[PDB]
Amino acid sequence: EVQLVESGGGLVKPGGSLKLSCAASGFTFSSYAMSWVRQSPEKRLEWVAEISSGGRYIYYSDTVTGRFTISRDNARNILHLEMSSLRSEDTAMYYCARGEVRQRGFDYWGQGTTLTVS
Amino acid sequence: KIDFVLSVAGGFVGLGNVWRFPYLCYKNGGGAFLIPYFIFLFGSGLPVFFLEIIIGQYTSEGGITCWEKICPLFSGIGYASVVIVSLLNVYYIVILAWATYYLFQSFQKELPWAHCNHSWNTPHCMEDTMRKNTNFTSPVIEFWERNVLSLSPGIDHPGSLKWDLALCLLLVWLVCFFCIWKGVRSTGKVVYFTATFPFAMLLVLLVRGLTLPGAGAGIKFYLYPDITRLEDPQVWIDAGTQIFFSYAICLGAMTSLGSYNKYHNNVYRDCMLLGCLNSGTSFVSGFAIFSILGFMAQEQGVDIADVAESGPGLAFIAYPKAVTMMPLPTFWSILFFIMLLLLGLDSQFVEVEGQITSLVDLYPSFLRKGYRREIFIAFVCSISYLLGLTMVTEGGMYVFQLFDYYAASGVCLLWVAFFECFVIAWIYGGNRFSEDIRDMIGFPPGPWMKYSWAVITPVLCVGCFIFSLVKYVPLTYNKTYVYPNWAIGLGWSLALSSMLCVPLVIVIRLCQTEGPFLVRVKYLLTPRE
Amino acid sequence: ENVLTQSPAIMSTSPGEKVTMTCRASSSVGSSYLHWYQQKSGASPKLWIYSTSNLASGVPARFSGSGSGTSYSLTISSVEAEDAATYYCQQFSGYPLTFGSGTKLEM
Ligand SMILES: [Cl-]
Ligand code: NA
Repeated sequence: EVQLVESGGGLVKPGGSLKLSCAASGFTFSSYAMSWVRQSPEKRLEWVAEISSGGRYIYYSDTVTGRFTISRDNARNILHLEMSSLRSEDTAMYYCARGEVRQRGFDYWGQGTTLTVS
Repeated sequence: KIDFVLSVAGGFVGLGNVWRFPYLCYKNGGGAFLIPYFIFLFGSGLPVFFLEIIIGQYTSEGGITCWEKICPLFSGIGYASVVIVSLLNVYYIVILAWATYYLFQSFQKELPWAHCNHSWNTPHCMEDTMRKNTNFTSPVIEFWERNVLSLSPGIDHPGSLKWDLALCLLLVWLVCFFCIWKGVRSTGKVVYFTATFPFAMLLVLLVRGLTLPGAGAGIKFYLYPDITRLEDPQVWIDAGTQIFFSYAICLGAMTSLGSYNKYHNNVYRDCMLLGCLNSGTSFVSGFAIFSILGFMAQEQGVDIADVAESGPGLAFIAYPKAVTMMPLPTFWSILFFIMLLLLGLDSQFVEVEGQITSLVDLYPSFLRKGYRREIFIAFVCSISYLLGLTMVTEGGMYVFQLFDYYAASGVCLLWVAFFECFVIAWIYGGNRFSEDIRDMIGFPPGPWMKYSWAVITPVLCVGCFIFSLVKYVPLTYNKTYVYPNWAIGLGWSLALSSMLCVPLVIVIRLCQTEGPFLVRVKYLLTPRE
Repeated sequence: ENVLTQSPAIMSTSPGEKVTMTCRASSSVGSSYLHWYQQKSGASPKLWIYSTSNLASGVPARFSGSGSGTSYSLTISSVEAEDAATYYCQQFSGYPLTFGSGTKLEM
């Protein structure tokens, strides 16, 4: 069975830095593009960043294009997202999602981890 | 949805379907040709066509330019493609010269190939109906051979330059010149007629074929393999070559045309649609031709394998017969040959345009510097014309056959297809290519495409290319005539003029680039951004 | 960014009744590039519809979708208490990717 498990979420001061992790299992992690999607405390979803299957192509949302760096480790089968300067608006619950086929949405979602900027 | 397919499909649906496939099928004994035909189709045909479209969209450059951004070492594939096109454009148009001559001969109260009281005929003639009653000859075949072709006894005997066909080549090249200069294309209101009329004519000829009393034997010959005798190398190369030629792959003009496409469309499904359309029209014209041949066997009293020329002239023997068995023959003759010209020219324009828009890359600051382009087109057309004249001499048929086999056909297409698939799958990386395709169209190629590029296509190409050189047999014009060794050398020269582009460019770019040898190799293997 | 909005942000409903909800885009989205997700209360979202019409692997057959260009919709033939959830439409045609405002079935 497919598995996605985020980790590393926690408490930061405004302007701080934090790195998220998302372990993957049950599928050939190097063969699927991966995305991070963010849910606000208002429960509104927002997209963050996509990294391609290999890692040559990367896309960011305009609100994070200057601050967030996505990366992957195909050998370790883990997905990473690094936040440089977390603003007040960045507090949310972060999901990693499998997104290989754009004509098929995001196939599966992780349990997610909260992030707070108090 | 239809508009795009209607506009573009005519570019490479053409004489490869209505003319080449039938005579290659007849040459190889009918139905035995179908097995390797479909094996190649579903193994390499559709996947490699999809790959070419992907390259075109990915790099937005012609053959000479695009490979720089994939694998600099194998940029020779671009020059191989351009020279293959530059040789195809020379001889492909000659078919339209014969079609034009037939059309101008059609303007008579009675067609010349209907009877043999006419002057050019041998004394051994009898009308087909009278051949029931030996060395007897049929009026259609000897019209083809002696009036239109005036066939000399060999390539060693070029004979006189036929003025009536030379002016036909001039006319067709002027049509191409003005159409390419003016930028005429299938986008006006004429598009519906130009794209639809050939298929209507094919339906007409299909129904005329199957209805004839001898059609059943022809279809039996068309659909019954003889695996126990005919699995020589000739049928395999002929089938693979037919697939590669009809889909115009390895020519580079496909990548040039694909560069104008839009990434928002489902390229995968459209590639499948185009492939099915083209292969279906070919397969159906197969029924039409071979039902007509079955009738010829019924009427003349000779075996199906012997009724007609086992060569390029088959269509100009089969259909001219068919239009002699329809009400008001002249009307159908005029329609058929106008249809054939409309079917061929719409594809000739596409290659010539690809040739020009690729050659400009060799000196864009000089050829594209301004008005020079209007003169460069005239130069290219002039040189192609003056090379075409060789095929219009009385011995020109043998030269045409030699070109049709070697110049843009046979082992050279296998060579270029092998190197395209090998580069992309193993040197560039199938995974990187799949990632690029994910970016472009949003989904990966999948297993069929992946294994077709990585394993199936290389294996098929190399297997045929080895099998023939093991079980080698030489070319012949008809079933009888054997070429002299010097003519075979010329044919191999035409073939090699394109094959050698890859090794020679590899050498050129290794020598030119600086550094130690492994640095040279690695620096030329790795893509440019 | 192509902003997507959904019409009935909050919706009264009762078992057995039919239900329908709509998604609208600031720009045209191809039929193949709009998807719907279901989120149970306090749980991670799950893919529910992955084209104009195509149903996901586990969605009950009673769901359906429609639309093209700038407008889309999702419908339920006959609701049940198990369907009380929040549904988001999402476009996949061009980055940045955008999710709709989401719609909640309250009963
Ligand atoms: Cl074909
Ligand atoms: Na074709």
